[PDB]
Amino acid sequence: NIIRGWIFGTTLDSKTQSLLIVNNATNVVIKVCEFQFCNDPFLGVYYHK
Amino acid sequence: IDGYFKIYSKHTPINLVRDLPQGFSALEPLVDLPIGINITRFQTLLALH
Amino acid sequence: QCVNLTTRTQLPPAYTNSFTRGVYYPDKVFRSSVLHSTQDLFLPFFSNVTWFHAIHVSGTNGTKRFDNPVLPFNDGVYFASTEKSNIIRGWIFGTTLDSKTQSLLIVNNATNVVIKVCEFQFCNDPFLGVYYHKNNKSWMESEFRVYSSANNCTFEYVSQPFLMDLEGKQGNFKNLREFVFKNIDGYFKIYSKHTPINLVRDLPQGFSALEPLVDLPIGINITRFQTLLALHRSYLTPGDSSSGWTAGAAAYYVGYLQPRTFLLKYNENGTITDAVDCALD
Amino acid sequence: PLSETKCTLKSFTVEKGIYQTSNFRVQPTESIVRFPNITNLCPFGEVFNATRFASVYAWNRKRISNCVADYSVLYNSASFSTFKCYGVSPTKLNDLCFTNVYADSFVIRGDEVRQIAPGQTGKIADYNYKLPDDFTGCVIAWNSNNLDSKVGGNYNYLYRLFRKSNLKPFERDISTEIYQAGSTPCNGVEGFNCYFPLQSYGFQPTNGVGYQPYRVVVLSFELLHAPATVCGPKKSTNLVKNKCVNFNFNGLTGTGVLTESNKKFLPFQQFGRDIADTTDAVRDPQTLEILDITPCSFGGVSVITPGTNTSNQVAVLYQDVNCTEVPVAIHADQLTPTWRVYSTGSNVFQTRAGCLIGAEHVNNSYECDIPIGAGICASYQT
Amino acid sequence: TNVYADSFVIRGDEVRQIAPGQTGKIADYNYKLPDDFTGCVIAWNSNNL
Amino acid sequence: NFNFNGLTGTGVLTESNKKFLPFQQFGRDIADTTDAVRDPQTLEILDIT
Amino acid sequence: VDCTMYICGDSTECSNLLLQYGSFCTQLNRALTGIAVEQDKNTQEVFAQVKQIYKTPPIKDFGGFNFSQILPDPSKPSKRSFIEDLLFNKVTLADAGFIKQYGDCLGDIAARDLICAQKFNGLTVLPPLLTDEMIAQYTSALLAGTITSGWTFGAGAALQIPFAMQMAYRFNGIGVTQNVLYENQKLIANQFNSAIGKIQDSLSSTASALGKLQDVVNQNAQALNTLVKQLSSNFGAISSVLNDILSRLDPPEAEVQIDRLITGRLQSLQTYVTQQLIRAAEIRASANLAATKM
Amino acid sequence: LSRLDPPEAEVQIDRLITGRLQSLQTYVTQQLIRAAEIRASANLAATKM
Amino acid sequence: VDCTMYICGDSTECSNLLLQYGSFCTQLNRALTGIAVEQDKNTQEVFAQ
Ligand SMILES: *[C@@H]1O[C@H](CO[C@@H]2O[C@@H](C)[C@@H](O)[C@@H](O)[C@@H]2O)[C@@H](O[C@@H]2O[C@H](CO)[C@@H](O[C@@H]3O[C@H](CO)[C@@H](O)[C@H](O)[C@@H]3O)[C@H](O)[C@H]2NC(C)=O)[C@H](O)[C@H]1NC(C)=O
Ligand SMILES: *[C@@H]1O[C@H](CO[C@@H]2O[C@@H](C)[C@@H](O)[C@@H](O)[C@@H]2O)[C@@H](O[C@@H]2O[C@H](CO)[C@@H](O)[C@H](O)[C@H]2NC(C)=O)[C@H](O)[C@H]1NC(C)=O
Ligand SMILES: *[C@@H]1O[C@H](CO)[C@@H](O[C@@H]2O[C@H](CO)[C@@H](O)[C@H](O)[C@H]2NC(C)=O)[C@H](O)[C@H]1NC(C)=O
Ligand SMILES: *[C@@H]1O[C@H](CO)[C@@H](O[C@@H]2O[C@H](CO)[C@@H](O)[C@H](O)[C@H]2NC(C)=O)[C@H](O)[C@H]1NC(C)=O
Ligand SMILES: *[C@@H]1O[C@H](CO)[C@@H](O[C@@H]2O[C@H](CO)[C@@H](O)[C@H](O)[C@H]2NC(C)=O)[C@H](O)[C@H]1NC(C)=O
Ligand SMILES: *[C@@H]1O[C@H](CO)[C@@H](O[C@@H]2O[C@H](CO)[C@@H](O)[C@H](O)[C@H]2NC(C)=O)[C@H](O)[C@H]1NC(C)=O
Ligand SMILES: *[C@@H]1O[C@H](CO)[C@@H](O[C@@H]2O[C@H](CO)[C@@H](O)[C@H](O)[C@H]2NC(C)=O)[C@H](O)[C@H]1NC(C)=O
Ligand SMILES: *[C@@H]1O[C@H](CO)[C@@H](O[C@@H]2O[C@H](CO)[C@@H](O)[C@H](O)[C@H]2NC(C)=O)[C@H](O)[C@H]1NC(C)=O
Ligand SMILES: *[C@@H]1O[C@H](CO)[C@@H](O[C@@H]2O[C@H](CO)[C@@H](O)[C@H](O)[C@H]2NC(C)=O)[C@H](O)[C@H]1NC(C)=O
Ligand SMILES: *[C@@H]1O[C@H](CO)[C@@H](O[C@@H]2O[C@H](CO)[C@@H](O)[C@H](O)[C@H]2NC(C)=O)[C@H](O)[C@H]1NC(C)=O
Ligand SMILES: *[C@@H]1O[C@H](CO)[C@@H](O[C@@H]2O[C@H](CO)[C@@H](O)[C@H](O)[C@H]2NC(C)=O)[C@H](O)[C@H]1NC(C)=O
Ligand SMILES: *[C@@H]1O[C@H](CO)[C@@H](O)[C@H](O)[C@H]1NC(C)=O
Ligand SMILES: *[C@@H]1O[C@H](CO)[C@@H](O)[C@H](O)[C@H]1NC(C)=O
Repeated sequence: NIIRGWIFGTTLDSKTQSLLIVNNATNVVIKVCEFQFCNDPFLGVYYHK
Repeated sequence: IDGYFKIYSKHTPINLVRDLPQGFSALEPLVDLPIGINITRFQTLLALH
Repeated sequence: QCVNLTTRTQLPPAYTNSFTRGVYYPDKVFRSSVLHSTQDLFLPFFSNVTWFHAIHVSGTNGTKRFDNPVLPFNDGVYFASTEKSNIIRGWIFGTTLDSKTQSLLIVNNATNVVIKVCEFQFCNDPFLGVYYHKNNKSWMESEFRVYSSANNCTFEYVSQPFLMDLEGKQGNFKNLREFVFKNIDGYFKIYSKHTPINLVRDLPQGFSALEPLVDLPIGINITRFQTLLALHRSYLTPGDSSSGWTAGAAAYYVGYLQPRTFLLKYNENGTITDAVDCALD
Repeated sequence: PLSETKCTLKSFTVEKGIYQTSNFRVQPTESIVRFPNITNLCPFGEVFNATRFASVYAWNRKRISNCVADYSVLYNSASFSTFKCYGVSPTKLNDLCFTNVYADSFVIRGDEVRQIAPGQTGKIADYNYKLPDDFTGCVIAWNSNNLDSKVGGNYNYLYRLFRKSNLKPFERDISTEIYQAGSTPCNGVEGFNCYFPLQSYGFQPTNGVGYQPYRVVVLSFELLHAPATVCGPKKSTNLVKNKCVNFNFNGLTGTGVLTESNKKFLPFQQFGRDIADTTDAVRDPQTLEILDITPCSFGGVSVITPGTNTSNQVAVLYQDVNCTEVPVAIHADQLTPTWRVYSTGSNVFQTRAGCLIGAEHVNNSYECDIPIGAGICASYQT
Repeated sequence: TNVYADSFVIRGDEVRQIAPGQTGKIADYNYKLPDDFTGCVIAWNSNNL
Repeated sequence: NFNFNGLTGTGVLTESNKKFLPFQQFGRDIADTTDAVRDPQTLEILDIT
Repeated sequence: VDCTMYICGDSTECSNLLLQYGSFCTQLNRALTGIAVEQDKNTQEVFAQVKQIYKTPPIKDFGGFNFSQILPDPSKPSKRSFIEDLLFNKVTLADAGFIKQYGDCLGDIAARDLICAQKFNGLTVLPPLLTDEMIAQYTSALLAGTITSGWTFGAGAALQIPFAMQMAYRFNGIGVTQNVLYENQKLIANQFNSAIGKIQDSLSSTASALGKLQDVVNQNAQALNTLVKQLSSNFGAISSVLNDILSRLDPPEAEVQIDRLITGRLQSLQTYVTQQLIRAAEIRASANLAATKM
Repeated sequence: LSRLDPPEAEVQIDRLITGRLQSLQTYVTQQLIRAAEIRASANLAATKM
Repeated sequence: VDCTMYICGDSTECSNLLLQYGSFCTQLNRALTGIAVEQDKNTQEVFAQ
């Protein structure tokens, strides 16, 4: 369960609306917003020990 | 297409080691999202360990 | 209250070939990709099955027969039926099938399933039935004439409410209902499988194994049993309670179990796909 | 059948011979109407009595489901000057179910109402809101001149004037990136050849008609190809099996004989199609049973005719009827059906060519005349 | 031939409902033309009468 | 080491692809030794090596 | 063809509109009828040449010759010869000598059964006037005629002639002296008897020789299957289904869509009939030669 | 295609497609008729050979 | 005959519309093929005796 989502859009930047689809722990969220995306976006799991 | 972001899908069990399996199946309609946006490019979202 | 049906045409029994039917999963164990040798009471392969052809409603010289005889239980019973309209609904298992001792009554009636063990005073010619027609096209069930009385009831089980399809149909048989009934050391064990069919005349040739279904903790002596069928009654077939009826579209088969050893074939998913009757030849 | 032959041949006289006639047909006797278990009325109030409409610049899209499209509820107090349906004749709305239904909502200027239609051009058609070439829905609009108007002007209503390209159907774009013109680089600052892309409307109560605000509702939907969650006000009936009937299944009409099927429709498939794209099975909307639909008409008929200038008696051959009185079962509700013949007479003869009714049969043999088929011929005798 | 003139007063928004094939409270409950109407329709704004 | 509903033993537990019927709690290999179990809290199938 | 059913099967509005293209629906029927008439006449010209139906003689002593695999086998329920059973068993017909009942299509099967599907669209098949048994009687008669009288069974009263003499005369006809037959009578009979067995064995082994007959059958089946498949075409219409048109459109709009489909369906039928007529001319030519050769 | 939008162009295209197909159907039909005649000639020629 | 080229030679929009009566385009070629095959057989029957 590593591949969790996609970003679909024009420039994938804050200038216009774009579509973000993410399967995160416990839910699925879909939004269309003027997102200020990270150049190197990611999700992640850390806790152990 | 024409205001909709159409997504088709299928989930199939595999036991492969290296690459896309050879085989055939057809994907089901799943969903039609009424989102009026211009998608020119996209980005894949992965989780880190 | 019960009534003897007096319009039955007197016809002979039929007999058929059991082929490879009557096989069931020997235990609650997952096995796969293996051939396994076991021993139990099974319907022998290619055995002599009595065919209770029971759809004789046809003809000018009508052959109407509603066949619900008492048959021996022996060492266990193989039962199977083919139907299109939910006619074969139950069984009576017991000693004399009379009020002198406790016996087991299993009936699938409209909206529920009831199992009881009682000192039942059974009817010599028990039946269930559906009558209502004309004012609206829905069929409605109202008759239950299996026993006149009962007492000393134990093991009372009632299932949950549901709806039942009562309408009679034309065309082929649609539902194959295969069962194995055994009475061992306090338990009445019932195995079953429900398979879609599209046959016209007799038990289909083929193979499947029945699943465990249930173990009923009923300490009774079953020596014989009787099959319970529903009647079709309507405005179209006038008469009093002994004559104003027709047979419905269903028929059944009875075979007997014998001790045998088998080689059973479990495929990669643990499904029994084949078998060898070691005593067949 | 003899008169049918006379009509075909445009004559009151038919020569001795064999004539073909129309296939044996029966008529339907009752109609079956089936709709999904929808108890609610559609949100006509929310759609037409909204406190606010979006500007055309950034129009809204409401999803509609699990309701009755009883359009007549608007007859008491709504009034629409503008109305046009594209994918359906409006007189059919009450017999249909609708699916994948959405209502677009916005305000435009009155002279711009004409630009909503597909195939139109202009600043709204090109930069604010567009319908596809093959739009299958219907458009409603009205003159809200006492709602969306303000004495000093209503500046809450906006439209796009500039874009570098045209919109595609059903797109929205809320970008305020400043429009650059004339190959004159601009860093987001209004000025020579640099414009804020949006402009406001006036909509004062004192303006003439072309400048009054209008509310536009666009109903976008599909018909007959998917399960529906929205349907008209027609009431259902009970369903009758193994009879020749008329029917309406979620707006899909036709006639035929409904029989139980063994086809397994996927959860999203409401209707099927045969090898030549004709519906041959449906999923019932109240109980998800699959029924096959078989036509009522079938077989064939031919008529054995002596010259009509000699006798008006004919014999009739049925191509799909055996006529052999084979014993059959008694259905508890139904009476044993008859042969699909027009009439059963005093003389019924069965052959490989089909059963023949009305000709006497003999065990003799003779020279052929008026050939029937499969070894059989006939003649007129005293 | 067989010439008749029908005559009535309606609300201006309802003028469009006169044509055959239209629906609405006038088209459905007050006055309707046939699918195969062979005539001609005239209307005007009597706002001072 | 382990105890699965009273059935004890030792070994390495790995995820399996065996499909137990709803009434089968334990399986057996070709020489009648348990080689897979259905976990009692979550119905996962584990192979025992 | 029920030219109404092919176009407006079970559709009232379509049916009334279709009344306008009247004499044309009838004209197609006349053309097909003419073909049907010729098919029985062709059969009659080839086989029903002699009205004297001779029984196979009780005497099988046709010199040293056998002919038993040519002559009808009296022990069979059929009136066919051994070779004829092979010819009949090898050519595949969709069915023969059987009538499908309406109730037989009341199931899923109607969509898989091409005969049923064709009937529901107005396409039917007419039975032949002469049956296999009658044809077998005609071939039987011709064989009895030629085995006993040979040339003289026709053009006058049949005259019995000893078989060896019949062949002697046939040899004289070729121009081979009669002396050869008598001197080599056993050789000739053995070569013949062997040759017939070889044909029968050849027939049992390879059915490809019958491909011409199989093709006639297949071509008619294909033409009818084509008419069914063509029903799916829109022809400029929104949909090829009358019910979709009727459900969504009012009369004046439905009429346009209906006319587009009616024209298209008519083109399919007109094309069909034309092809059947062309094929009919070709089968007649073959039949005429076959009758001539008989 | 240049002057009309798709839905209007479709009408014009359907007229031409129908037309062209009718022309091809005429062609094929005439070739089939001629083919029957050439076969007859060939059969006669073969007989004479 | 390339029945597509004859109708929609080098034209995409036309070509897509032409796909609806597709079986017909195929049947025209089948008929022509039958003629073409017979033409070689005619030659063989006349000369290759
Ligand atoms: C069309 O579907 C039927 C029915 O199958 C059921 O419904 C389908 C729509 C799917 O949802 C299926 O997942 C579902 O089971 C198919 O008939 C069935 O085929 C299977 C094999 O794939 C048969 O299983 C066999 O069972 C015997 C006895 O246990 C074993 O010995 C065999 O090794 C094998 O496991 C199954 O019995 C059969 N069902 C019936 C009632 O006969 C059908 O094959 C399918 N058609 C196509 C083209 O896929
Ligand atoms: C027409 O009817 C005869 C009569 O037979 C009965 O009715 C048939 C429809 C069928 O149901 C038979 O089983 C009934 O006995 C048919 O002749 C029968 O043919 C079948 C098939 O070969 C054979 O099994 C029966 O024994 C035959 N019965 C008798 C007494 O002849 C005939 O085939 C029917 N023709 C049709 C339907 O085309
Ligand atoms: C996965 O996404 C969901 C949905 O966005 C997160 O849950 C939401 O958390 C916000 C916190 O401000 C609440 O206001 C929402 O009501 C919550 N939504 C639901 C459906 O519960 C969830 O926390 C995210 N997962 C992780 C691991 O962070
Ligand atoms: C059906 O008929 C049988 C007789 O053939 C009935 O059996 C008898 O019933 C009476 C009571 O009415 C008893 O006194 C006899 O001892 C019974 N005889 C036998 C041999 O059992 C039977 O009761 C009838 N059943 C119904 C429902 O009418
Ligand atoms: C089918 O059997 C059920 C169970 O015996 C019948 O329902 C019972 O009716 C009695 C009436 O005295 C109630 O006391 C029980 O509580 C009911 N049980 C349940 C589970 O509801 C039912 O009426 C029978 N069906 C028909 C058609 O008569
Ligand atoms: C169909 O009609 C029958 C006949 O009226 C209804 O069954 C009757 O129900 C009443 C109680 O309301 C009983 O007193 C009668 O004895 C019943 N009739 C018979 C013949 O037993 C039946 O409920 C109706 N069904 C539907 C779905 O409306
Ligand atoms: C089975 O039921 C019978 C009733 O048919 C029981 O008979 C009892 O007999 C005594 C005799 O002294 C009476 O005082 C009781 O009143 C009777 N009971 C009833 C309910 O009538 C018999 O005891 C019961 N047996 C068992 C094991 O329960
Ligand atoms: C839209 O709003 C109007 C009011 O502006 C509603 O019409 C009123 O309905 C009530 C009954 O609920 C009547 O007593 C009033 O007389 C009506 N007012 C007028 C001016 O006619 C109308 O029903 C609402 N429409 C919808 C679909 O909710
Ligand atoms: C969808 O986005 C693309 C990519 O940005 C747009 O295409 C560009 O448009 C700009 C002008 O705004 C031109 O300068 C670029 O040269 C175009 N690039 C390409 C590859 O064509 C496209 O116009 C947008 N579509 C809509 C409807 O806005
Ligand atoms: C013609 O040839 C057949 C064989 O092809 C001869 O009949 C066979 O005789 C043997 C005797 O042992 C039988 O076993 C075969 O079954 C017979 N076959 C057939 C088809 O009948 C026949 O006698 C010969 N007749 C003449 C006149 O020569
Ligand atoms: C003509 O050739 C045939 C063979 O093609 C000769 O007949 C065969 O002779 C052999 C001699 O060993 C026999 O075993 C075969 O049984 C004969 N066949 C038949 C059908 O009889 C024949 O003798 C030659 N004739 C002349 C005049 O030369
Ligand atoms: C079963 O036994 C009876 C004994 O009367 C016999 O007549 C019948 O043929 C047998 N049937 C089979 C299927 O062996
Ligand atoms: C929906 O089902 C109920 C029974 O649960 C029935 O009474 C009602 O009439 C059905 N509905 C509609 C919308 O017709």
